[PDB]
Amino acid sequence: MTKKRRNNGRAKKGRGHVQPIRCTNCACCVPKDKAIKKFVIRNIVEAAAVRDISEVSVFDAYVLPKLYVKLHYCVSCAIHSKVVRNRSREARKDRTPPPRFRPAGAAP
Amino acid sequence: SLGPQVAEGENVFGVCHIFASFNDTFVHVTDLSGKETICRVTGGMKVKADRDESSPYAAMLAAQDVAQRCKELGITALHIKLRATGGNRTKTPGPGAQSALRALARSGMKIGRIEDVTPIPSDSTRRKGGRRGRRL
Amino acid sequence: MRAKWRKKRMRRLKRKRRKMRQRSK
Amino acid sequence: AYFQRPENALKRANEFLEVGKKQPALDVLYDVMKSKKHRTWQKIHEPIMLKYLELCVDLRKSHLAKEGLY
Amino acid sequence: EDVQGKNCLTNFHGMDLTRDKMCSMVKKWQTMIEAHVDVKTTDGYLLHLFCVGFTKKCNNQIRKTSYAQHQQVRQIRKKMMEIMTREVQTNDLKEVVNKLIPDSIGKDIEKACQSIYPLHDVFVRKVKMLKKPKFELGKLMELHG
Amino acid sequence: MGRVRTKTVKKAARVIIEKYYTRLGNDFHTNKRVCEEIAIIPSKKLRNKIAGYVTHLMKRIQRGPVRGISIKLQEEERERRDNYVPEVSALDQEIIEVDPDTKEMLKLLDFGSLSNLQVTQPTVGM
Amino acid sequence: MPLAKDLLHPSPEEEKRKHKKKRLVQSPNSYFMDVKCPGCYKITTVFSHAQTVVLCVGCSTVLCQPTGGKARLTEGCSFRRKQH
Amino acid sequence: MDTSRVQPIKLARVTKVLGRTGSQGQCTQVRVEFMDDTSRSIIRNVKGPVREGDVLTLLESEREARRL
RNA sequence: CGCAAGACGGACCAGAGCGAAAGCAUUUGCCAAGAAUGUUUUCAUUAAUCAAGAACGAAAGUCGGAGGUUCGAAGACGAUCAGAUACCGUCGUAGUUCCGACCAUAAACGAUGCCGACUGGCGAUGCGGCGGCGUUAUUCCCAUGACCCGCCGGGCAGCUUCCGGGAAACCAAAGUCUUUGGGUUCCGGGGGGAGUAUGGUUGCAAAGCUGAAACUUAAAGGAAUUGACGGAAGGGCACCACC
Repeated sequence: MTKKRRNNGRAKKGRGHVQPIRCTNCACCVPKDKAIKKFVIRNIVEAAAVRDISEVSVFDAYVLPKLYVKLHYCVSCAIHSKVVRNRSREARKDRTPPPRFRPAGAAP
Repeated sequence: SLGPQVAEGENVFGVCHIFASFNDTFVHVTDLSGKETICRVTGGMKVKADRDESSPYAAMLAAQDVAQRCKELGITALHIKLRATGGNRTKTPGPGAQSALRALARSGMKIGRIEDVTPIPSDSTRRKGGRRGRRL
Repeated sequence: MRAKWRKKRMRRLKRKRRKMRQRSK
Repeated sequence: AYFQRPENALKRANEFLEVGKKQPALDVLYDVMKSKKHRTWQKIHEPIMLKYLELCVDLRKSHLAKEGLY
Repeated sequence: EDVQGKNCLTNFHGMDLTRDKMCSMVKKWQTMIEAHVDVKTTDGYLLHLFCVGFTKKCNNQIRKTSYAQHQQVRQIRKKMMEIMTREVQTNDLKEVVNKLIPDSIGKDIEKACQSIYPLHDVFVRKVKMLKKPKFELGKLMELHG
Repeated sequence: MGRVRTKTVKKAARVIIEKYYTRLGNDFHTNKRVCEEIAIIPSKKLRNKIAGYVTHLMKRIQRGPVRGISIKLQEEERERRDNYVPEVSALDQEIIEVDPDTKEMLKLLDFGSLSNLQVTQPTVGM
Repeated sequence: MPLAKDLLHPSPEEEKRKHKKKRLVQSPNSYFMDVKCPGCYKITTVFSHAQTVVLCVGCSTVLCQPTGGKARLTEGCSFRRKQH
Repeated sequence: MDTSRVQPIKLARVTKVLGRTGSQGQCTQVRVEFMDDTSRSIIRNVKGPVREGDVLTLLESEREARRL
């Protein structure tokens, strides 16, 4: 029997059971240590509407609040939504996160 | 329509209660207290197709009317409260959240504040769909 | 699923034989 | 982020004093004098430093009146 | 609680906090610390306060964790109740409010727990006025004096 | 479009610049006629190409050194950088002192001059 | 390992910083100490890992405190090994 | 109550072209400047072949493009 | 805006911890239990592995009571489809929850017995102990707290290579094996027939444990490699493709 991954595709070490979590898209049961977790921080307002809201606001310099969403995906939904991609035999050993913009300034 | 006897240098502040997500958009303008309220318009009233009720322009066309009746009465400014469905569901805004704001602001109404309000459990009852969930 | 079904059809069949033999006596 | 209009430092400073706390009300005042708000004398920097040195002498903190004046 | 000739007079009912602020402080590689108490005022008002503490990402860590022992946490919770009962059991309804507006309450806890773990942040995310006494017109108009 | 030069051009272009560096100008037409005389290129269209790349190389060779081929004057300036640099003639500034725990080694090896002492704080990143 | 290292004769503490039962000869990592503070003017002798409260016959009645290993003394010097 | 009251015909001009989209490349993302506000800008989807610096005729700026 | 019922402990929560395994996250208290480390304390071989026999043992299921919000086998409808007893939508019983008895099974998976010895390097993390140039808390000052550096144990793991092994995938153990022997238990013999037949035993039931042959067949199976194929993923291209 060939073992594709040393970790069996999850973060279970020294533990017997792990509570399941529901996938955000398909409601499927997935172990918390197998679920693909994406933290999404977004402004409540889209970048285009920021000007119109600042002009109509009673306050000269209102700091817009942020949405904090912890998305939990099953492996199928994460592949379908292209959040995770297929990797070569060697590139599966790599655990570095892909570089994003750089940083949270301005355009991104 | 009779407004208050001064609003010349001040503003009168209503609460907008924008609803978010799919197959539906509400905009429901109320008092500060929220005890009593004014006109309430849906995207299912602007557009009939049973599939464009969550669309951007249906949400914009809604707020483009609601914002008229506000200023007609004397309500000139708006604090904003959001609502995504939540309750162990999607808990993420629909399309028609960004949309209605851009339309109602530029119609002429003032924006005072904005915030997120969503009903988020501290862990509660099992979600519809079963163990294997929806597929197809 | 396939093996789990082959074990199931033969389970109900075995149960029927028991009943049928218990019926015969 | 933190502050804006650095004039909010006075408010907090004033809010804590109504409770009777001069140890943190001051901290808030110092957290401003030393920060991105180094726009060399906005008009509100005098009332901040006047209150700051009143509390320094109301609790006795010279090494703070030094950093404040510095 | 009362209406007076086209002017509606108000009374305290409890404070709450925003979502985004409460969310932003919560993050990975910290240990969140929470406690509550039921408490009575000098008057007949009754309150049920909810506080919070977060561990500090320390002065010059090279470590990527800020986790604390369980023994240490239960001290911090005990001492966060002790402070918040002393200042609210004494000191009548109005003086409570006066301490919470600049947050003198929360700031006092931050320094008092500093020795056993430094901590940055203390806020009181909720207070819920559970019971309250009779209307008392004389005590009422004091607030709107 | 397209028309990316092949290797047959880039091979001989380098060669022709190395051994006839002097004859080159920076004009198209002059560099053509030189290639016609110092070699025979059996086509006409091929000749018009090899000249144009010889020209395009000769622009860059009048800046810093190219890494595909060599000329004489670059190997001159190579030698001039690689036999003395103006930075030092002294070794290194003649006197350099060291901090203790090096002094303890030198104590046990019969040396006892030209030192300083600083006993810098604990510890790594701290 | 450099795979040629000596093991007959070890370094004074660069090969005697090891665990005490992984040394060539087993040694304790503990010691005695001759004390005589003022709270109790007597030449007392006490083991480093006290394990129990050591009492005093003077004005004081405590000298030690057993922790998770060595023992935290007090405001009285009194120190020696001696030899071991 | 009856029909609707609508905004007047707007005019807005290209500042830059972004790239082509749609499922046959038939749509074109483009950035446009509002031509009355010089700090305002919206992204649009435009069908026809465009260059840069040409002016469009928008019926609304309520609508906004994303990707699909 | 208030009230009631039942269910449930988010984010924080991690190749982190504890437990023999199954498993175990709101507060506070009580009740008994355990590992590691420290020790110039005690006993003096009291040990290792195990037929018989014994305790615990997910979910579902069975029996008797309580409860029944939510989800939901069964069932009744609405669509999709030539057909559609399905995937999808609505409703909904048993069940899901708690108390007392049964049931002994799972990919109960690291698909890897337990105890002991020896054999590379490197950086981390949880716990205890010890050593230290210093910042930091408070009462002003070595109570013991936080951060920094190093050392010693045992624990969950990772990275690195002509240690060595392997059919290879891979593995500091699956290594120290034709140069074969440290101790001991369990278990395997081409593929089907079959976990069936049969008798024994346990169980209220459902079933569990124990377990053949006749006959049939020259392949079944593993990795591993090269192709082709994919209603797999990432790039690129064509008016015999599209717009």
